[PDB]
Amino acid sequence: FKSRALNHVKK
Amino acid sequence: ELGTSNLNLDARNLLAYKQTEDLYHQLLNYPQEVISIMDQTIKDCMVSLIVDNNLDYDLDEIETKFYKVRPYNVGSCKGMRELNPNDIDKLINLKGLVLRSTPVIPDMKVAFFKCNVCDHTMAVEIDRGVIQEPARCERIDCNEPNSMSLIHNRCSFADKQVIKLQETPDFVPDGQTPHSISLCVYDELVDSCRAGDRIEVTGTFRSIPIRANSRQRVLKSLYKTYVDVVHVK
Amino acid sequence: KRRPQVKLTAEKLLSDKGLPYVLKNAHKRIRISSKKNSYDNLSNIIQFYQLWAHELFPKAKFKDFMKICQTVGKTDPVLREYRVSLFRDEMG
Amino acid sequence: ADFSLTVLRARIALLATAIGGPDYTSQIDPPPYKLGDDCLACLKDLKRWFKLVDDQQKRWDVAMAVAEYRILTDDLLPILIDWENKCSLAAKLANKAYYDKIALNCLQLLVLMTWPLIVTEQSSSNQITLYGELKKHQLVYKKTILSMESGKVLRAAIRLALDVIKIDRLSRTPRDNMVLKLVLNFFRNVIAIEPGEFTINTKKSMDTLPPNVSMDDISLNTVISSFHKNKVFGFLLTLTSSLSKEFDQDFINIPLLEIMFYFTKDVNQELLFPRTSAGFELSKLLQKEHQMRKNVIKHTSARHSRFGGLLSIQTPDKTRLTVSGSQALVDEKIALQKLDDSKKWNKRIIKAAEGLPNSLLNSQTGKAIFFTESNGKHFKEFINNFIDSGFNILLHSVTNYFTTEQDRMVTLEQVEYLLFFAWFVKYQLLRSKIDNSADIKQVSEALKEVTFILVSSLLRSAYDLKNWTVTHAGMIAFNELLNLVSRTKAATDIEFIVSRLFSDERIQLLSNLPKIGSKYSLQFMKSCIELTHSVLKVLEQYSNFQKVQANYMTEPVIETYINFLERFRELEDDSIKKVFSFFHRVFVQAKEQALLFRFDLIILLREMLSPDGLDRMSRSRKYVSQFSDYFLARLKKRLKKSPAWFVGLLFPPLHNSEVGFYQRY
DNA sequence: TTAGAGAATTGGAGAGTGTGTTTTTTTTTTTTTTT
DNA sequence: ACACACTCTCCAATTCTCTAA
Ligand SMILES: [Zn+2]
Repeated sequence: FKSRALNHVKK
Repeated sequence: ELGTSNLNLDARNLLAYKQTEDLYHQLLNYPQEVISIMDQTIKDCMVSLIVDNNLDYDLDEIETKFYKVRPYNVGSCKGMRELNPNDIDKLINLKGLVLRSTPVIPDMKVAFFKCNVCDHTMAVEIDRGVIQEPARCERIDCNEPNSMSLIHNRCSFADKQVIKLQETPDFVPDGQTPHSISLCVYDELVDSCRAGDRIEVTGTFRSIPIRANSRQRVLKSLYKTYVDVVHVK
Repeated sequence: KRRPQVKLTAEKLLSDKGLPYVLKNAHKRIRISSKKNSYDNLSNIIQFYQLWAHELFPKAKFKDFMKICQTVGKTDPVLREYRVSLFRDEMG
Repeated sequence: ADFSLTVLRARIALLATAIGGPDYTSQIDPPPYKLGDDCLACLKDLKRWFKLVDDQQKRWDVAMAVAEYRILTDDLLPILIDWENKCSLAAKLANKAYYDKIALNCLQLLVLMTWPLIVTEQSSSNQITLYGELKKHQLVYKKTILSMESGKVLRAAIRLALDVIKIDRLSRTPRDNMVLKLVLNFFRNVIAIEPGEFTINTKKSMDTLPPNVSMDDISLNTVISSFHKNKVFGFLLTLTSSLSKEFDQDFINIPLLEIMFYFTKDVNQELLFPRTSAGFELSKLLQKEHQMRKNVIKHTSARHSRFGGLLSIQTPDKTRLTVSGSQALVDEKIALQKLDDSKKWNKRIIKAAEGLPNSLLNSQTGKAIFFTESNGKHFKEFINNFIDSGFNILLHSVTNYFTTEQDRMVTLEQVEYLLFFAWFVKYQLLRSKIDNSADIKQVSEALKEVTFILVSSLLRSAYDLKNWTVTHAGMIAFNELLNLVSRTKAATDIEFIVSRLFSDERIQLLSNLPKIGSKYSLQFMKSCIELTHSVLKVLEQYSNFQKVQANYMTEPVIETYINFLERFRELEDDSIKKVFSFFHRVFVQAKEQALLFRFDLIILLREMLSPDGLDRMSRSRKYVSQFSDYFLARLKKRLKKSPAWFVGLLFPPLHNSEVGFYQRY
């Protein structure tokens, strides 16, 4: 499955 | 030196000085552009006085303020029933008696957006009544669609009020009853006038469409009309 | 089929409407002065290039015009032939 | 099946009561817990449920069951804390073995449940399903363990260690040494558990703290206070410092590396040195806020949003455009900008690192973490005593391990080593920059030849295999070594070390490195810049130089510099000083003027120099305006001497032999 | 070192589908029948 | 039937990779 983290999330 | 922001101007002085004899006509025919030009002239002149005469006053304070011209004594007064569709967007002068005033209405001027995921924020300018919402969040690493959202109580607003003006009995036709017209007024002039007051005004005579229903963009063929005042006496 | 997309291409640049206009006029268009600030003169240079870019190909934002130009500028041999022709004219 | 699943859950629940319970004779409202029987078998079978079943089936279901029945919070902590407090009172006075057996086996489960979590394309679909939820439950674990009696379970774990400190190494059996590994393996987890990372399946393009958890429960600030009261820092300090004397180095010194990584991570050193104060700086910040407000006001119309007229602008060749709004009537700069801003398209865009916990490598570190005063001074004391006591002896051991084991490494151990080196060397340099009581000799093990080879070899191997995260960390470590060298040269063998550091092979590598940076994330390019600044400055003070500098100057380096410079709204005051230092080097000294006559530089200087961007009084404007003045003077001269450059300014320079030489000069 | 041939990833054009719409006072001026 | 909101689908524009001169 194409699992992916929100690597860019840093607020 | 009094710390104040508005300048009166009776238009006859434009006819006395030779270089502005034609500007007088252009004012009546193109008020929205000409008045804006006058505003940005006055503010620059105020800055020039303190920097040329090298005075102690804070330049930042003067840069922060808004300055506005208010023209008056423009010409002959016009009968309320005799305004015609060839007068739209020209300057007008009216005499009458005040019936009632609605309470102050908040009018939006700047919108405030915040990103739901990364908490980036943007302030946006309102013109022509339409909010120019961004397509995607503008932070480089968070370039995502539908990602921004509006925050109502962090926007910026301004005061609007509507005044109901009635025809003076001196002009009414034989065997008839007086009519009335509605005036839109903003900022400084908002709470100036009470029921039973007798006044003379100056403002652009405007017209706008109205919708057939609140669901769709369908407009009616008849247009609403009103006056947008810039001075009261 | 759907309508094919419209793009910037070297043919537009090599057209008479294109790049020759800049070389025909740039000497007369821009003017620097020591009598005005860096920011002043710097702003001045971009005016002509912006209006010319709009007149050439109004699709896109100015930056995108420059960065688009890089690709075709590096790749197309005919455009490069024209450019070496310019610098040969100065070698003449 | 679901029923087999719930049968195991029920089996676990029954085991979650066979364990024991408090006493309802007690009239002590409440008493502590009280002990069951078969409980050895109970603990052992739970251990089997993890190892013999869940691991063999790769599930995490068993952990979900124990979390359902709250085993950690409910039994394990009071069993341990009662053992500890009983033995504490007995020590105050100054079958019992069975009690101690229970103490050991409860701790081993605490290590197992709080062990940190890894997800790959080889993890089971079961684990991938359960990842997000078990994260929540481990967050609960961290909060609880730090909270009970103000954290008193942590005294039990070190008392267990103290039994095995006790008697001579010459006696200490392999089973015995596992306790001393186990205890330290516990504290690593308690520091490592932190708020979740959101993850989803990329099928369609469209917080995780549970209701009982908050940030102040979970912050690194809390962990400092908790360890200090419960007497941990003395244990890590004594244990690391006497490490050279015959504690078998092999069992301790990697776990003991991971601790130091796991709470140096997320500190900027400047936050530990100061360089009503809070209120004063807050007031100053409000002045900055007022300036931003002023900037918005300068673009705001006086009269309302429906008063607005209409504007027409006529070009050469008598063609006309239309724009709306009242400020456009007077400001052509705004009208020109507003005209282009309406247009819809943007070109779509391209994008380096995964598999490891948040750190300097993939986060913007211009964002501190925040300390009580007692915490600030206690943390400063801990790492200061660590540096003055432990650092050389630790690095010497861990490095002369890894030279014998480099082939077998895994990505994490590489990224740990390179970000433990970096932190401590930098912090010491800063501390002795500040004050004379500190000295540089304390960190001097980094320079000796073996470690220099090893950092080099890591960077080499990482670059060749195109592993970009290790390459990034190795870049950071190799930066600091060079920085430390310039310090020591400003005071014998160090020149020998330089000459070996700047063999031709390495110059090929260190020259190569900024060129590829253009594609990658904003930190990568920043690492490249700072390393380049240091690398050239050392070789300037070597006195070769002209060969080396010409090696650096070409189009693909300049491309990186501009691509980085245009994101200046996000960057520091200091980094822009570094970029313009380099442009001064390219433009004035080397006299390679032809590189910078390219249009997207000319746009940039307007944005940044305008009333838009860089502040009217920041030190940056001194450098920028002093640069642009000279730029435009030389550009004027060039354009009038040879008018072909008007069409030159759009494009890259032209690499033909016969015309190109005259073109560049 | 350039460039050109082949493969993979993404955008949005535009075609399609389903949907919603017409439509008991309480206070105040005036006429009328009732005591 | 007439503006809208929302879903689905195909096709080509784009960038990335490999090979040889
Ligand atoms: Zn965002």
